[PDB]
Amino acid sequence: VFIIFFIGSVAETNRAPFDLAEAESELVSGFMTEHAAVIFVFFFLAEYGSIVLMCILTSILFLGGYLLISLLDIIYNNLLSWIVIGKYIIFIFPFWGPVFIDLGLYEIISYLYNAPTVEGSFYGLSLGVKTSILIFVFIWTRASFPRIRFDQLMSFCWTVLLPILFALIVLVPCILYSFNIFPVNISLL
Amino acid sequence: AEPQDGFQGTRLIPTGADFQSPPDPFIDEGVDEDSVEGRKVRHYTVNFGPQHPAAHGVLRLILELNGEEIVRADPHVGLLHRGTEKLCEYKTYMQ
Ligand SMILES: CCCCCCCCCCCCO[C@@H]1O[C@H](CO)[C@@H](O[C@H]2O[C@H](CO)[C@@H](O)[C@H](O)[C@H]2O)[C@H](O)[C@H]1O
Repeated sequence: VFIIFFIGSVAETNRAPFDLAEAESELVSGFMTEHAAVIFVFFFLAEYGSIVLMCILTSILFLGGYLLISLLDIIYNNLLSWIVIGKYIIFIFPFWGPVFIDLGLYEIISYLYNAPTVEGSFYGLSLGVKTSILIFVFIWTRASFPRIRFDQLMSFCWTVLLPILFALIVLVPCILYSFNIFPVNISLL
Repeated sequence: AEPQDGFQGTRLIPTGADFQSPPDPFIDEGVDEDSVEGRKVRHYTVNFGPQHPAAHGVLRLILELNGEEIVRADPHVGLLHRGTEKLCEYKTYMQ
């Protein structure tokens, strides 16, 4: 479903390799008339902003969104020699007795982690890193393929992609019923 | 006695349509009414060129289209005819 969504999201933005319809205008202009998207930055900011927006929404739905895989869970599982003297010994094979400064670092570090500014920052750097990775994959796609003819993109949508999607529309709720996994639709989370 | 015999048109030049021969009938491989079959369809012409790449710099090909498909393609060339074959007669071989 994710791959279909990303491919659908390139075709939706009119981006290459799905841009041959709007591409053929420049080849038949002739010797008497010309285009109109000429001095306007609007349809360029409308275009680039729809690509960025299709990357953020793609990340919201299939990647974490703003979810950073938190390493603070891993350190809890590994560390077992909690010490009140600030030594913070670890029960691991590369571990030792750390000399982290309670007065200088641990008090400061703990406070900055719970700050409203810091935690918000990481939530947006996560969403930003994920949107940027997808922005790369749009640019990489334009530089990797030739163009598809309009009839061929139409066949891709209507005789390949949508049949698979409607097949998955049947199957997915059928499995969610079979494993008692229908979520509650009340305001939780 | 051309061009003298051609002044009065006493001779006609044997065109290829004179020497046309019917196909052999045996081994030969492959109307108006109220129906819409007799109806005709209009075509529209399209001026293609010049494309961005350098090689197809001066192409003005005029296509006749039935919908999407090409009915007849008429390239108009000469947009880069510079008279090379004539200028070569006024130069030495090395020139
Ligand atoms: C399914 C959920 C979707 C959620 C996100 C929805 C975002 C919708 C934003 C729409 C904004 C306008 O949408 C966008 O408009 C611009 C300008 O018309 C189009 O861009 C167009 O003009 C530019 C030149 O200026 C061309 O390079 C481009 O090939 C052409 O298609 C984009 O093809 C279209 O995607």
